[PDB]
Amino acid sequence: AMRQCAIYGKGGIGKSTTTQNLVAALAEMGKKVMIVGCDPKADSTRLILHSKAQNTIMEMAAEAGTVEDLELEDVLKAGYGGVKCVESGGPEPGVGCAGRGVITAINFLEEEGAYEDDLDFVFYDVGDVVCGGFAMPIRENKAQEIYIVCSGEMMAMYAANNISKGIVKYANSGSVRLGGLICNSRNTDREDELIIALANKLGTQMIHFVPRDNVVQRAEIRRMTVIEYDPKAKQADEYRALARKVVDNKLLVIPNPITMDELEELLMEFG
Amino acid sequence: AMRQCAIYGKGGIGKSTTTQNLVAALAEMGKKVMIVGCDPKADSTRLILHSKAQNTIMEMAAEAGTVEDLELEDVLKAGYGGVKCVESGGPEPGVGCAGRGVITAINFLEEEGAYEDDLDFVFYDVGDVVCGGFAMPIRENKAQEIYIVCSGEMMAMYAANNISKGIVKYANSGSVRLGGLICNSRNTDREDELIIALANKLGTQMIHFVPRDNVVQRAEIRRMTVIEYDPKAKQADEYRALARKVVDNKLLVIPNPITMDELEELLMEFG
Repeated sequence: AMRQCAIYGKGGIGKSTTTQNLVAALAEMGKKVMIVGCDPKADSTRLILHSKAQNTIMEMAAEAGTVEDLELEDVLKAGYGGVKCVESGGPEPGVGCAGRGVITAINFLEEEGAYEDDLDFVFYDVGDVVCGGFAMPIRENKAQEIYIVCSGEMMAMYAANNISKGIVKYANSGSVRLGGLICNSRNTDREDELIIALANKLGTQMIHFVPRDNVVQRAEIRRMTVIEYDPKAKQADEYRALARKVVDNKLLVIPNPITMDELEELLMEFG
Repeated sequence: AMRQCAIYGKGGIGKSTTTQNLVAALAEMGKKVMIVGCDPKADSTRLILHSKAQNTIMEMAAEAGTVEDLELEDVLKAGYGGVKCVESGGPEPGVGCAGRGVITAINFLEEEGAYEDDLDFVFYDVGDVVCGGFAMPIRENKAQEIYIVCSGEMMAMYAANNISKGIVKYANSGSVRLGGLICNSRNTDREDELIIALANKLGTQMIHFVPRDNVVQRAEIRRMTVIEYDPKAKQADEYRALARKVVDNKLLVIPNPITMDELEELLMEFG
């Protein structure tokens, strides 16, 4: 039945290209998906939708100044492989925060009925923490699986450890676990091992090493996924291996976060 | 006894210069104050402290990697007129959010005992919303008074209305009210009237019109308040009138926020 997954990690490492390309690889093997963009910089769906940008719930709300007065097809549009896309996030142009804009958006979706029967997966592309307004895409009637995108960079890994402290310190004993660490490459054979090393430190797995290949940037300036743009590329089979691993994955763990002294040790040992 | 006030409003309108200059005008008439910077861009105390920047609780924490292992005089320093200064805010350099960094900071302060007997005023320089982690400086054992700094600018006023919706929708019936609207000038005699017009719409008062005068920028590049730098300036008596009005103010109201249709009407009518 409908698994609910959520992709956390920091910005600037390509987390949203990985999310779309995995979602496209899932669409392609028969799965029915919805992407829900819980990102202030709302951009998690342009590669599935071939969009300049997708209009958000928190921008079609203040626009029409609502309480309970917007529709589903005004915000949930379909794209590659029949994947359904929602944006939320940003107050932009208005003021405030975007974390609350996630709650006044997936609530719209629940009450609007977008979580229908044959949906296999719902993906939440959220951010740097598992707290309050950005932990909402992970509570009781929500995400039971969390995958962290990181890389062999100090800040990226420190965000992967801090997102993990938020998964253990979640508002009492519901079920939201850690599925794995997806790694978005930057260098050769001792970066995958560093993320495997952090994975084993926190009690998870590096569920896939996404290589750095040029087909990816060539697909995203042309507004597509590598699965759509070049289905025959080697990288295209990276997102299929990631997808099959996500589908079939059973290790959902409660992570054991490390000290920034321990993480200093790991980064000293690598670079 | 110790009144707890909190200054909200948007960024870029000079809210933090007004806060320091009012706090200095209060120091000067005998009052004992503490400024507590609950701002991500932690800069609410450089004019009282004559500081390049003040080291934050959420920067002396990760630095010394703490749980319960930092001291008070490592973060609370005194400045003009004996005003006591604290910074908190930012994760900077680390990742995450700064809203939670306000809770893991005034909690430090309570447990550390900075709210001593002869403190007349505690001021919280916070931001754009009265929600969760930035509403914490306003709950039960905290701020009972809220002053919003704004101006005759679309976004500034829209933030003053939205901070007001957060004061009415606060987590049940404790006491945190709206003290008034401080206006930081930009133009002549129909801007003070516009903020008076919004004040009366929400059921408060424009408690003071802070004029635009050059002595202010000349005092802040020299890292002081106008009360310290030129006590004899006309603007120096603006912050004294504001200060006496804050001391003596009794209208603490539960605001009645307007629609963005009503605020469109007010801005059409002015500019």
